[PDB]
Amino acid sequence: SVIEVTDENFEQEVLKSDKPVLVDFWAPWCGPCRMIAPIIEELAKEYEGKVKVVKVNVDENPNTAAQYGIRSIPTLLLFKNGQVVDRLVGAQPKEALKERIDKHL
Ligand code: NA
Repeated sequence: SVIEVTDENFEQEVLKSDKPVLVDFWAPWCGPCRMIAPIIEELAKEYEGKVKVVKVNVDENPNTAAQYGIRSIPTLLLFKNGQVVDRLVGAQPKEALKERIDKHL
């Protein structure tokens, strides 16, 4: 359910999306990232039609990571209309994530 996005297609997939986009910045070495991965996948299902959910591997896409100030992972960015409207740093429980996301729908 969760599209993997890279430096190459970030602009098209995230910035030019027709709906808000939740972007999960992660890497294989990150323990907490692996913890939230299934949460993100399940949230993609719940928000089908309302929010697009994508993941970006920061090891493979350091440029996008640097451009958006991703100084630590996990970090979730919520984009709307091509701009960051929320930044969620560190692991957070499903309900806290939903309330933050809901606020922007
Ligand atoms: Na973090």
